[PDB]
Amino acid sequence: IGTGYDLSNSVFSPDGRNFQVEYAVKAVENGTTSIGIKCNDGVVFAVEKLITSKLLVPQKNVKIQVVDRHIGCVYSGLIPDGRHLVNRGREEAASFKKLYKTPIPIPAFADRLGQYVQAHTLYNSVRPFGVSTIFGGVDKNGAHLYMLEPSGSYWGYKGAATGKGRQSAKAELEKLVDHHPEGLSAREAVKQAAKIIYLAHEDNKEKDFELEISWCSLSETNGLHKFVKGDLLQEAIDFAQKEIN
Amino acid sequence: TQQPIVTGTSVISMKYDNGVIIAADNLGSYGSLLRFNGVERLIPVGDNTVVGISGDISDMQHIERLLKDLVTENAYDNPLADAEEALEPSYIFEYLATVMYQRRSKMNPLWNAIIVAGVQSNGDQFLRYVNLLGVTYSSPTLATGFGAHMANPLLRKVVDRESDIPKTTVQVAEEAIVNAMRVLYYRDARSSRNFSLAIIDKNTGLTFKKNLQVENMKWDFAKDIKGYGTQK
Repeated sequence: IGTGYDLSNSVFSPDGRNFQVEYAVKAVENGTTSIGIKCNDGVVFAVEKLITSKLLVPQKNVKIQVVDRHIGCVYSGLIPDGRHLVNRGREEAASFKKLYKTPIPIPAFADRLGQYVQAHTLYNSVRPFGVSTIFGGVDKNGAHLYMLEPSGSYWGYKGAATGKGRQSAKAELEKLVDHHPEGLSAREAVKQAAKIIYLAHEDNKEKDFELEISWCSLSETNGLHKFVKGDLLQEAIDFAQKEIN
Repeated sequence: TQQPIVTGTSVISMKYDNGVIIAADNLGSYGSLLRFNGVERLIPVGDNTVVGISGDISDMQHIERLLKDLVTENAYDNPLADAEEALEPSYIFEYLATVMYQRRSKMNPLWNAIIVAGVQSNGDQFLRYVNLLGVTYSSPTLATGFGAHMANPLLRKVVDRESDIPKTTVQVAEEAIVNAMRVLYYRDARSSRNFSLAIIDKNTGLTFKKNLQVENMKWDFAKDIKGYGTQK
């Protein structure tokens, strides 16, 4: 905005903002669309993985990564910075597993991640994170879905979005709530997750994308995380192709 | 320098043509006191291996946690892991061989006798020993603790060498491990009647049989023993 305050992630402007922290959300916009759909018995993750040319090996590139085995994460923004955060998430989970002999609760997982990101906006020789993480899963407290911003800030969400196609995404997500006050059970939410990424792509109608859907479902995976793969995925593709035309 | 506080005794195992048997009594003996009942030695790891652990139950628990994190480790950063870089018995064994030694070198020995039995995804029978002296060896038949002295000869009839593997079948091998158990039940103090027996096959998959009871019971010869040596 003004001169100064930018350069180091510890300096305040007059306004009560810190330009570096602001600059970190801006960076995620250029990244590739991510959504989360929370459900009464599951969570669904979907992501837009852009293919630069027909040279890419299909289905062999993912931004969906696992933590412990019951927590999904998918990131938008800068890919490798995003990896780093998920690495650390594994460390968080693993440490909890040793001590207490149980899988992390989702609010426990959100707390420790939220601090690690906050630390890296606290010092002068650190850099602010450049990634958002829509993340969540299912635990002994039911389903939860969170979205972690680059500031060190998070909140719960019934349906969440970040990335390039996030205005198309949030708009639809809101629609999802009105039509479904019951919030959609996990099966139909796979197919539906597909249709949102297909819409989000009318602002990303440049190059092709690969639809990768994963889930973690109480009713249909036994509270564990697994990818949606094979014929289940195909059905979700065919529905999305139909309803976009 | 740890000493065993509570201990499991005896895991027996053998090779057969299409896979392996690992078996052990279920007991956590607190020395002379038979303290804990229902303690389970055999932990499935991946789905193509059972690792059995005897020795300190205190060290066992710790090894169980490391084993669970190895499964979790394989999932992490792999698009799939159920046949891509699927977890073999051999990988598990090597991960364990290294840590028992590393700890031995720091003079806080994980006080265990461990048998890793499994089948590879290459069709190869795997059955190997590690212990708390960090000694390793591969052998067609194995047994630990009391059971090394006692029950392992008996299995060595069934398979002496590695060219009688194709002439031994799954019903016959199963029969031999249970007669081996019977004998551990009779003639070993830290052996319970309770036992678990797991068959990992490369074709049948994992069968884990829990809470079997020793049978073919001989005690009816006991009324003819009168006195210690001289007594009418």
